[PDB]
Amino acid sequence: MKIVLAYSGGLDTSIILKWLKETYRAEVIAFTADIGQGEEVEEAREKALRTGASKAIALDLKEEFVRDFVFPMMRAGAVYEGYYLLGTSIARPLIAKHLVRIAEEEGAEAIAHGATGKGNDQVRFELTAYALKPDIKVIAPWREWSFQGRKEMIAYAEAHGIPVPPYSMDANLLHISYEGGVLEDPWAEPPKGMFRMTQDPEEAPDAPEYVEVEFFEGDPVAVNGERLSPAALLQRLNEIGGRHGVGRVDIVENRFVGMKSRGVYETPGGTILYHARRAVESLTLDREVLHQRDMLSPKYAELVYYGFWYAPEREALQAYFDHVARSVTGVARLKLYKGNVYVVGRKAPKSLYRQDLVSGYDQKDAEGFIKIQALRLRVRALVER
Amino acid sequence: MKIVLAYSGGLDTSIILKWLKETYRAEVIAFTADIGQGEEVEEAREKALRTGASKAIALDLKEEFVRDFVFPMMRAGAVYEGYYLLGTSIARPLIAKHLVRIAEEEGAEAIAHGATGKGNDQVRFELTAYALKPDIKVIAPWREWSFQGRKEMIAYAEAHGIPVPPYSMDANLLHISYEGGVLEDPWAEPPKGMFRMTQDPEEAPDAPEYVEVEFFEGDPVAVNGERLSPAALLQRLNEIGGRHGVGRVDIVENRFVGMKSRGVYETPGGTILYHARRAVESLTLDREVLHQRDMLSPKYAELVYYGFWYAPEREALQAYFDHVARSVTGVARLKLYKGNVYVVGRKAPKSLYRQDLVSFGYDQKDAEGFIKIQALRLRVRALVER
Amino acid sequence: MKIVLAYSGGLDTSIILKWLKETYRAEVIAFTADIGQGEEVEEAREKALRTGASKAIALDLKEEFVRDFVFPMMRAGAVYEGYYLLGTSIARPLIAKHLVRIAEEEGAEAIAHGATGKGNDQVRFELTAYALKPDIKVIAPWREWSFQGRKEMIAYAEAHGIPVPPYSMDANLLHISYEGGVLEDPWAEPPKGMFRMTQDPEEAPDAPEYVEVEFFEGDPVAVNGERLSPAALLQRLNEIGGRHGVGRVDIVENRFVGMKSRGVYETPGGTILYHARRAVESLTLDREVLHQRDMLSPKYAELVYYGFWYAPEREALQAYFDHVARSVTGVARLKLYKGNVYVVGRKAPKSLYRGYDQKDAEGFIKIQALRLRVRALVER
Amino acid sequence: MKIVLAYSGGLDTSIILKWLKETYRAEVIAFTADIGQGEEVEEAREKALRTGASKAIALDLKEEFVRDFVFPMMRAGAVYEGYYLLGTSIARPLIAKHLVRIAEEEGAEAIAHGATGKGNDQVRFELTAYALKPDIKVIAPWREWSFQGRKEMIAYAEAHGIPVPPYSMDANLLHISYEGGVLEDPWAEPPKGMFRMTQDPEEAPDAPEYVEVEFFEGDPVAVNGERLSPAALLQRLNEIGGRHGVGRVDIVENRFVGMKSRGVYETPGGTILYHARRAVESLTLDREVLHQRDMLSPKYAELVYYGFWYAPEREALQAYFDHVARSVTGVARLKLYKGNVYVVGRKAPKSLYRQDGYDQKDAEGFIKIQALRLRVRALVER
Repeated sequence: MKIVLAYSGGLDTSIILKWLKETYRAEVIAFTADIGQGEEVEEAREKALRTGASKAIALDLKEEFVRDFVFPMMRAGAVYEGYYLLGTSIARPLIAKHLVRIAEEEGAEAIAHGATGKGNDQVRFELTAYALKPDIKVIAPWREWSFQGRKEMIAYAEAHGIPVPPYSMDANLLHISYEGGVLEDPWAEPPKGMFRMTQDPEEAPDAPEYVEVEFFEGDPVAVNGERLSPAALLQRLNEIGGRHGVGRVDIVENRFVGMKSRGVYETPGGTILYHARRAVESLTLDREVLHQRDMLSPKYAELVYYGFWYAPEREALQAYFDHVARSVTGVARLKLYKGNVYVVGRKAPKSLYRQDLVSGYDQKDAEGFIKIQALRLRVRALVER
Repeated sequence: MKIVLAYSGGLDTSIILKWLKETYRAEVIAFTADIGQGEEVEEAREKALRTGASKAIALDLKEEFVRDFVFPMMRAGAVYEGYYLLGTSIARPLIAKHLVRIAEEEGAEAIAHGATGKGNDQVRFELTAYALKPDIKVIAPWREWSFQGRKEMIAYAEAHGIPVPPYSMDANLLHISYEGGVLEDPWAEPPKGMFRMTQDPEEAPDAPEYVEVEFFEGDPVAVNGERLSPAALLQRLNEIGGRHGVGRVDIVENRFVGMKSRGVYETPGGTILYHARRAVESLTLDREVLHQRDMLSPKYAELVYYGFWYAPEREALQAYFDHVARSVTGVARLKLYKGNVYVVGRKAPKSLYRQDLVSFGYDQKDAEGFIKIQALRLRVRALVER
Repeated sequence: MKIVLAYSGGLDTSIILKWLKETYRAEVIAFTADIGQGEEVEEAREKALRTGASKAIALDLKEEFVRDFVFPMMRAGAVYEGYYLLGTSIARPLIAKHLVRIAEEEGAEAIAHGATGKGNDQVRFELTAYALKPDIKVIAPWREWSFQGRKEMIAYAEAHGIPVPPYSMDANLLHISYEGGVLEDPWAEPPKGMFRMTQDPEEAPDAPEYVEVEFFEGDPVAVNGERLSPAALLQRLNEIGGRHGVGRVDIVENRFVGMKSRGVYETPGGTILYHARRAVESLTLDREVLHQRDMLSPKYAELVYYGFWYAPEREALQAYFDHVARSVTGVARLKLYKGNVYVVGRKAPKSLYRGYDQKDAEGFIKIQALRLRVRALVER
Repeated sequence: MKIVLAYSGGLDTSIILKWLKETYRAEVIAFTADIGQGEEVEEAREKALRTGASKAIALDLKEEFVRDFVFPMMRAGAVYEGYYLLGTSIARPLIAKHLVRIAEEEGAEAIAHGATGKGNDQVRFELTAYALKPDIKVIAPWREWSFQGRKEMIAYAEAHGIPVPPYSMDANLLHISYEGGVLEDPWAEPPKGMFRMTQDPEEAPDAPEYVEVEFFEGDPVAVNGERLSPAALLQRLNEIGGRHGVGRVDIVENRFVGMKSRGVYETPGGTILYHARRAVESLTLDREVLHQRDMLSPKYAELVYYGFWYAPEREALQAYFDHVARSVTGVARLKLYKGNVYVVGRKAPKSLYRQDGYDQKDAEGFIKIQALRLRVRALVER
């Protein structure tokens, strides 16, 4: 039996690697992916080989992540419950896709992940695993084992000789999320110095910095004139935005599994891309199209949050969002200043804006429009007798 | 005949007042409402008599504005095209309402407004008027007169003796709108020194400031522990959020009548109220209710933006939103800092949040069955594709 | 330990009653409700006592069903996947509601139902059970016992003294449902003679029959001029509609739990009410209100179908639907003929049926066409 | 000056042809199109020349009408206010499209139509015209002329040598609508023998007829095993369903311009296609996809109804509907009997149906999770 584990190199997935061997007595192929966590994956790959893995793969997936996941999602204008930019949600699908491809190639019947039983990640990993390979077996150590608390786990580690050391966190090119620990009290403010991706607004530059993002077809292709690849472009905007402390969100979200959770997120580049995109859409999209797209954004957002990336519903909606996003061509000019992003200007080759209509229709026309529109309201008032 | 005019004391409405006399030879009843423009509505009232009005009425409508218009709209989480909080939109209905009411009391055949022929305000003024009094006659001078240019208008104003003088403005307790002039070029940043309700970020305090807002039933009822009337509460939050430069929006919006239009708005209090409400909703509203409400907000928003406030569709959605808002009870804690509004805390007497369910009534193995059932249709799909 | 059980008197719920006593060494309180199944609920009640029930309750819930579940759902104009009028779905919340109530009165810690492990009813039963009483324990024998098959269940029944007698069914005042057996092949037409609540359209009367339905506030209050209580009114329209073979549906539906299921439904009375309601709305509802309402109905139908009746989302939408329904006041006139229902007339006290001139229309057109022209010009 | 006129050969469009020449001092290019009205279009074309057109054009647009308008719309499951299958609405964009095409080729600066100045049809003609040629000049005689009565119009027609002749109708391959006259009383049942496209159910065959419709990719491609082109297939189903009196609707609909109007429609072929399509989707479409689609259908329906066919919104939705419809491959079996259509069977190569992935225990976990938020709500309400 072979098991492909999403190995991160940390304490838990390390414990998990030992646990899969003793419990299933199978070969555990460890898989670590670089998606922008700011970590040397080869260090995790080597530690994997030492922790017992029979094989350990480490792939650079920054470009695929941004190109095939972050961007398609951004074109939809996806935002979960008002502020969540789905940093962790779009990542999981990519990883599960690789676990299944690897198992397929290694002749492994199962894949494993270290997501707990109380979160969305288990569902995200699994829903995409079963969607891509229906007969794949999935092992979720957190839902199967007996450890009743941290203490027991440290001991099991030492017992197996495994390296050992507030809140937990997830990071990638799109963001860093912080949850648990002192964060569980929704009336409690995130502790000083918790953030890592963005600088503290209070320590941000005293002079605003302007940035321009060009969109060609629904996707950002250049920053301040320099053409950048998807992963390269997101990286650049993280640097520029992070320096100004942009993209901080503090929310109590609704998990798919039934309960509420207090989360804190920092998405510098993503927050700039969010506003830059809408700025360009303000000139390139027709009113009615925009109004319809916006009413569907929320649904697409929960589809991603819940883990339905490789679900026919999302791919259906994606056909709609992509059709609309195709017209988003132009440039956005934003002003970054102490934790904030301000749209200050935008332009587009095929802008629908013309200061002459506000500088083919005249006064009288507006009158008839009003009459026709008011008819049903007048008949109503009259009938209300 | 009698004509009730929405008179503001400004140059254009003064010109209109004279025009209504000269053209219709009508007795003109001027109406000025203080909805928080920061003007001395009484001065406007006296000016109207000075300009020819046969009667001048000045009312303080701050409270009615925030309690019967602003609040109901906020409950719905209304946001036009992602950023506009509808400061100008919700005010129009209120004014048309009183114009129509004053016209009936005064036995006046018609009412008149000063909205141009290229905007949405005319639609907003008239849809409300026709909805409340189907038999009402409406006169829109901007659409009826022959003037062409500010040159001609000023001449005509100079002629009749009406006192004479970069962008156009509109203000009330909720916000201040800026558009036209140097603002017409979408690629041009707004000019330094334009904002009047909000301090500029670069000049905001160096220390962050915390503020708390209590919601009892969908409506904000207090700030930092002090109970305040709707109008006084918005006022208080404009001051607090204003000194920090909170609530500035710069967008190109889609009009109902014209094409696109570049607008700049400052809504200090409203912006604080928008994030506070959602913070209290994050504890008091059910997941599926919240997701559904958010999918209807955009529609409610365009209804308000287009002028359909006293229209059956908006009253129907209002029933849905009022039903959901009744649960929003609690307190939000925000950190204001240099143009930004950060939610740092929230609490509610009937909070649906349970740390016990997240920390390390919930059985981990239940999730596996949940997952397998959810995954079924997806596995069948793959299998059929083979 | 006590357990309240949804008892129908059938073979399975009878076997279940025995199973519960033995498996949980519990005192079983049987509950049978008359919601229009066309059975003598008192015989099920007596049979439960014979089978071992420590108590048996039988209630006539036909009025509560129609007025508190069927009617509110109809105000929403709810239709699941284009055709299903939700007969089974709106009934379960009511049963589970009473199971929990009776359990509270009897000091029982658990309730039980006979829904299978792969169906949707188990969800409907339990979703409302947990929503009304979060501390309740639910026992679903189909998911907990070992029975390897029919033959085995039958032998179990015989051994216990339960009397042992081609498709599953479910009936109530709203409809009768059929599935399984020959019906499991979506390419096979339902067998001749399967239908019970409605006459075969090929055997329907040679002359069409007219019917009038009055609505006062979203709810039908009379038929052909005679005021009738909610249950009485549904009964009457089932008679009139049934005799003509009206209300037959044959669909392949998407289940909440399983995959796809093939079902046949007959809802004579509710089908008439469906078209009668929309006929009245056509004169009383505002165009924009109607369009928004119809865009929300599907979501509501889905909530009902899944079993989210006592869920906050359905209740939120209900406030909207009810608000709209308040204006539905008037009379719909229909013509029934061999399986079909035809709206033939409608009138209302506050009808919006029968301002501007031709020049007004041109301006309307110009303003509406503006963004289109700009787009065309911009495509240069 | 040249004016392309949507000419039908009737009294009013003939009168309009004369009115246009004199009022605008221009020549008129008459355009008549056959979209299934059952009239000989070539005769209207010759009458146009006789009436004064400098050029009369007559085209057979049946296939384009069904292939590019009817079909695209049906894939969206479009139904206006519960029953209207939009027979009049999807036909206008097609006609206006050709008026603007002929205008560009003939060097005409303007086009004209005979829609009334108080109805919805005018909006349909003009919205697509302006959307396709923003600079086109549109002349609507009914909104512009000074005729004050029917009588005066007859005298004008007689004066100009134009031959002169309880409800008004409109027909094409999809349906035939009826309105006005005795039909204006919403409480009055339509007059006997009014229907033309469908036999009265009382006179329909005593024997039910089974029909099988094959869908390949969201569009019907065969009836009872016989492959048929789009127009040929709609014609076939009109004959079959019509013989049984299928597809009659009687509704008071909400207008885009004006209030409400009582209309009666007969759409035999389209009604069969409607159920046949859903029958195949019941086996080919994913649950969540189907639910989403149905929630967008109403919106699409009003776009088509109001006349926003060549509008970006409609085309954006069409991208969604076409994506979904592509999976609709299979065959639907329907039973037709005295005015009704009954789905009695459906099959598909990629059916997602297996009379047959989880066990009982799975079902319980599912319930638990789904019920959590509800239980929490109850505990909180204490």
